[PDB]
Amino acid sequence: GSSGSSGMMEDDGQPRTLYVGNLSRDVTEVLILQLFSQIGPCKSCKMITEHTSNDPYCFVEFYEHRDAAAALAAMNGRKILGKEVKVNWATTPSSQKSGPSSG
Repeated sequence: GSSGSSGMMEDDGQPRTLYVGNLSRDVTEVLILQLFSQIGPCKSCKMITEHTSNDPYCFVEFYEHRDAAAALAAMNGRKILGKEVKVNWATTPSSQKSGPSSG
């Protein structure tokens, strides 16, 4: 019911996966884990280079949300190998409940 009141937040499942894009052809799975490791523990990293047209991309999963968020912002548009890498929250359709906002 569209109204103006204090928002609410329920416990569903904090995100622990981030999408890394704009990675240099020199960047590797081990390299990423090294930089991200400095911030927090990395559960697993999968570098995908299926798309050649555009720069490659890799996924970084952390043990906790605090680490993923910290590494995400720290790595978010960070300079690596002379190439700025973009890091954002890897969203998934898994979730059923959907309710965007309006601006």
